[PDB]
Amino acid sequence: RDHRKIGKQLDLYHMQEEAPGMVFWHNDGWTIFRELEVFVRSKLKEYQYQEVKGPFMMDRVLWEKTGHWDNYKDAMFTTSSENREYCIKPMNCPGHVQIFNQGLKSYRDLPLRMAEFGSCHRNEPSGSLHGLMRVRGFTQDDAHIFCTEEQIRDEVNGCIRLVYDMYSTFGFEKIVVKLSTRPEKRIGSDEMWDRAEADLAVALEENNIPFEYQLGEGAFYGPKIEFTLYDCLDRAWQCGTVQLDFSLPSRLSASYVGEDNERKVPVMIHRAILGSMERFIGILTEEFAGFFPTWLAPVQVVIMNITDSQSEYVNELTQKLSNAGIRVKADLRNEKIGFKIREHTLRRVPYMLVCGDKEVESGKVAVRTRRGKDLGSMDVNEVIEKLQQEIRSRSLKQLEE
Amino acid sequence: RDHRKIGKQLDLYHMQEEAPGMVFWHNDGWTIFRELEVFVRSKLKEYQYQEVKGPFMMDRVLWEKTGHWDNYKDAMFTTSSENREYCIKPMNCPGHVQIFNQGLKSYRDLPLRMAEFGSCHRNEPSGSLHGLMRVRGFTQDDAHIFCTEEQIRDEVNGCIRLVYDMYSTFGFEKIVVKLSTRPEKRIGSDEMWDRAEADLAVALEENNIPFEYQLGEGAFYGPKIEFTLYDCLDRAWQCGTVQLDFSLPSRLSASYVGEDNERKVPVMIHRAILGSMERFIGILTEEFAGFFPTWLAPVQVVIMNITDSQSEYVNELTQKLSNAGIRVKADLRNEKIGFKIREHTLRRVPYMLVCGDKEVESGKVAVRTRRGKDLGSMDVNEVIEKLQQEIRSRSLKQLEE
RNA sequence: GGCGUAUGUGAUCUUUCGUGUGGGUCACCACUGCGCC
RNA sequence: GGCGUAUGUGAUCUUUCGUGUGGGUCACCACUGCGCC
Ligand SMILES: C[C@@H](O)[C@H](N)C(=O)NS(=O)(=O)OC[C@H]1O[C@@H](n2cnc3c(N)ncnc32)[C@H](O)[C@@H]1O
Ligand SMILES: C[C@@H](O)[C@H](N)C(=O)NS(=O)(=O)OC[C@H]1O[C@@H](n2cnc3c(N)ncnc32)[C@H](O)[C@@H]1O
Ligand SMILES: [Zn+2]
Ligand SMILES: [Zn+2]
Repeated sequence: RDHRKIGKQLDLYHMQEEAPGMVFWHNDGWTIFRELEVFVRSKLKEYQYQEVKGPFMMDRVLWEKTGHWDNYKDAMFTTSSENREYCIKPMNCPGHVQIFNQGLKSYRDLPLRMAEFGSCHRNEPSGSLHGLMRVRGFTQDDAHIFCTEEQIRDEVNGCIRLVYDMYSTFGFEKIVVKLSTRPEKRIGSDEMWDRAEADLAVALEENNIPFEYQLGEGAFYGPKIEFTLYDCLDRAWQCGTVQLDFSLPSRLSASYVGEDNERKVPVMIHRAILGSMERFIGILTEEFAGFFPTWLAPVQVVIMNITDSQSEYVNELTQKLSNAGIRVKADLRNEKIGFKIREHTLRRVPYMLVCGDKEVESGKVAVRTRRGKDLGSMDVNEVIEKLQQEIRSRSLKQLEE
Repeated sequence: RDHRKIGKQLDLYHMQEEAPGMVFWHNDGWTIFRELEVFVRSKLKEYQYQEVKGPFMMDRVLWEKTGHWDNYKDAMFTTSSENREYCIKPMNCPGHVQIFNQGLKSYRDLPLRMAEFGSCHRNEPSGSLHGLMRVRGFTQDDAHIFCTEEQIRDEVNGCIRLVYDMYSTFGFEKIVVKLSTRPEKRIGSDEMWDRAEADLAVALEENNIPFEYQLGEGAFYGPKIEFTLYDCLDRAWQCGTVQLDFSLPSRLSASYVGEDNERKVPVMIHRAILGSMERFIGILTEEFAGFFPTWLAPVQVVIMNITDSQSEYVNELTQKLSNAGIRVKADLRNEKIGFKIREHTLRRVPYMLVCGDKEVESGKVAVRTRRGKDLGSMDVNEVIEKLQQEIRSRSLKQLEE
């Protein structure tokens, strides 16, 4: 179904009018959000990315330089103190550059992979807003790569590979590529865009990724490979993206030293795998439709007693499981077990554990997937070791399926 | 020494003028920042707190209601779209209340512990700024507790206890308490503040915490227990804090159902243990003075070869250790081992591993604390198991000290 | 936007009941769905 | 704010050297410290 509903459904979040296009991440939604971060971190570790964090706003003067002010100022939010006037960051590109500029960087510091779960803000037109897909305030999972241009290849490829290798974890079928070309208001010489565009295209076809030119689209600062995923109504949504920047690195004057002990402006690659935390979450919801894989489930397990007897043996287990590091909860409520199983199933809990008198003098637990498949009572540790296995591997399929 | 120095020193971060009072968290500082979160999360799990996340800004109209607009508007930042005009959040109190208002809450939903690593912004006077201690843009580790007033006690105590039990991890000696009373521009009836103040005080003395009234201080919305830690120049700095709110919950009209099936406005307790991520970090730096405990160390280990030979056996180990989940790095650079040991020691790496020909045909590693104590070569797994031990327990003392 | 409902939400009496909501009373519309203006 | 330096940063030749910086050349002031205006 529609994420917006499943969201209200599973208490993943909510939104209010006094905060248009601003998400009020509820506890459970958060968990998903958060759990995604840990995932990203994980994938990035291999490729050795640096995780930074930039200012929530900088001086308007800065953006004037980058170009944002002259071709984006309409989507930019702004405040100011007695001091100057600042823009709330739309992207984290400028920021990263600043951090890059501290000190003298040699070619040997390249390629420089700097990532950040950067919180952005954009004055998206009232009309264009939509659930977690198109919001005024989101969180990119981007990074920017500083590198020589011989590095551009391997560098871009690594990105691509990362997008697929990562999306694959969610088992996405529809992944269509687009290659947006020099937009109306760009900032580099055609000569630059020529190379930039070529480079990207070459990359695609060099990995045999089929695509179409998004002609007239793309960063005001460079060509842009777009990875689009689709939703409930098979509507296209841009999620991942790899952009080749030739201006900015110079505009904010960054540079490194070659062996020729010479000043060289680095090349800068923009890129976000999931794209935007809220948007990508929206898609996951859309896909699985409330059936987030065990690892990504707000609540992973539910242990319930049949009568007010085994209620202690339930607290017992919910405990052992909580230490096991499993998002578990106990439904000891005074209700018919049938009810419990109901509520939680439309709640989507990957696993439900029934504890009746029978199981108490067994140390066993009546296991049952949300899908309904009664997995039959089984050893405690057993369920744990197995759940952990399923979570640890962020596997999509549950036990016995 | 002064954090501001140690910071520039260990590349923990930097600041620029176009972004006054806004931190540019560099990779290694971030690590510390981040590692603190994981710590907070941890301590909060026990007490079962919900981790949400609110809007980076809401409608001015909202704050007019809470009171912020009429007695804080000066420290508040503001932007706006065609739509309305918003204030950048100073606190996350309002937000949390919004999230609390979704649905009908019964008394049984209480006490409601809602936490968030809420990113705040305040127009602190140019003059009052100072390193990480007093910034325009920081990250509170607060939460807000919704509860009946019989719960106020146990609730506040739980906070107190949390502050100590947590601070104790860092071995803080100077922890002085203050109890700020109804400020100039408050928002509740004296009658309310009377109770509010009393309550807090009772709490303190009930736990035998010595203190002094900060008369005239305290939230425009309630009394305020202050936990002050001291820095390099033994200057007082407010870190932890527990505030008893009696207005806001009603101002934003929140309520729960008693058994009397009746509408009751909840009592709300504000509270931040570390206080502010940046500030507390500042203090840690000041204290340890660049000697962050193993668990908190931007880099925990460094493995270096003596000659270009054992260089592979180094990549070897740095690997095994990286999988061990230890922030480790290899200094294979073409330099005298003595140099390496130097640089990294003033860099503060908790541990340095020398790998010479001798150790290559031993599988052993020449271990040596940053303090200098040569721990003598020892088994690899051995060092690992031991380091993990030290990290897992966030112990302050290193191996053999 | 307003009003009213309920297989909605909450309180509550009864029920103690083995796997998609047991029975009743009261409250409210904040969530969900349905009506009316 | 500007200028100049180096036990500062970078490049580089030499050095391969066992635990707080080996020797030289060049570059620059972005980091750190020191000077001058
Ligand atoms: C990739 C970054 O380094 C680059 N600076 C950048 O900002 N790229 S972007 O502007 O093309 O956006 C990256 C991704 O953010 C997400 N995103 C962009 N705008 C929004 C929005 N309004 N709401 C939600 N997600 C968004 C999309 O997944 C998009 O692919
Ligand atoms: C505790 C919260 O629920 C409450 N809303 C609140 O805002 N408390 S506060 O305003 O007293 O600040 C809490 C803590 O934030 C930190 N803090 C406040 N202002 C700043 C600042 N300008 N820079 C750095 N840290 C700050 C301090 O550690 C302070 O104790
Ligand atoms: Zn970018
Ligand atoms: Zn608060």
